Amino acid sequence: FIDKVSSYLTPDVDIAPISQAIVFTTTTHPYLPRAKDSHQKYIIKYRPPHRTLNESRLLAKLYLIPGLCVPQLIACDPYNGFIWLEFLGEDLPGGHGFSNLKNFLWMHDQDPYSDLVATTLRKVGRQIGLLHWNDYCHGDLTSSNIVLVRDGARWTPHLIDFGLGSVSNLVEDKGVDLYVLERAILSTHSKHAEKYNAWIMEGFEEVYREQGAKGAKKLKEVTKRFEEVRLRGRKR
Amino acid sequence: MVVSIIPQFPDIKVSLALFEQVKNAKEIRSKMSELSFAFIDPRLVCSGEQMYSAIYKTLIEVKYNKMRTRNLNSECVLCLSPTSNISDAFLKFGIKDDSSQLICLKFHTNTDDVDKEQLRTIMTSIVKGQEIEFNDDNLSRFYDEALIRKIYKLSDDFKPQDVNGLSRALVDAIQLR
Repeated sequence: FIDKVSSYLTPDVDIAPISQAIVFTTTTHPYLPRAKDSHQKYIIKYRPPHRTLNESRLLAKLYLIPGLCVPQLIACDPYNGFIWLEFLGEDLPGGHGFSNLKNFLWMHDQDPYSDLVATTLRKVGRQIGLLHWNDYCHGDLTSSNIVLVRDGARWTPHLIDFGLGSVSNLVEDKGVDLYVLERAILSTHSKHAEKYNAWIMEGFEEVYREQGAKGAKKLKEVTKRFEEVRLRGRKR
Repeated sequence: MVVSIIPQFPDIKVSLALFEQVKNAKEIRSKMSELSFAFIDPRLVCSGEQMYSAIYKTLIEVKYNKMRTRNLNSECVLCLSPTSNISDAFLKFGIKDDSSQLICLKFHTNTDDVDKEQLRTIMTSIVKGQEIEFNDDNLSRFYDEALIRKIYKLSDDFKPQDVNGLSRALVDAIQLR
């Protein structure tokens, strides 16, 4: 396991497991000469051999879409099930943990009514809106799969983990994505969970409303389906 | 000139050199049978990241899938391209009769050190031109974004602010072979 990976990579590549398929970090770039790269670390995702192929293809497609923030696809070995990705995020100060949306929300949960929090969550909604506007679905849109990248005093939301992603123009899939995130945010039982989701939805809507009349109609469709999904999501 | 290794393939060295004011591209092409190097058109290469990503794909392909071409040198020209068609890769990514710059690439599979002095002598015996450092500063002089967009089929909506942005899209195409 760790054996097969280390043998495949050889002792020249340092690895540290972070999640277990299995995810590692490494400080070694898979092909640029040492010291000719420009990032402290990278991600390696190993899946014994079609999520590997699926995630690689989608990361590449999404990068080309203006405004969409996803990790760089650095290297792909589809024969052995390895992909190397840009490492996004960092450790929040005060030991609040890795800067995914979940930990960020928890960190600010006692005092969330700030420009930072609302603005950041609207940016989260904008990423999802761009995704859906362009007819893509994430497939596992939890608060753990949204990673905040520091930009001075601001945060730049990125989407990660597209193993279950897909191309889809179906409002049903768009509604389910939104519902999955809505429920993940609510599951913390925070008093402010509803507000958080409302800020996210504001950014989502702004994306569609920037698209004139066609965007407004597409928005109504998605928001209608999304309300239906909420209804069908609870016991009746 | 630079000699490099891919981490997971410590025993395979690759030499890369860049030439400008090249005068005998037509001659090089006509003798490309007689000579082993790959002679690559720098108009399609915007960065080291791009080139090394193709070298990585080449080694992965040969080791774990299938080699399509004669040797590693030609396989890398194929892997630079977004296409499966070998002839089209050789044509688009190989030097042209009118090339005034070129990248000279060579895989060295033997253990034992690359004889750099001998390599530089061989290359200058082949290429009538002026070697400059293989680095991103020099590669940024000679790539043709318009041609790259056409060859890698990039949409006009894709508007990278810098070479890093463009390079990222090309590495994607390369890795998704």
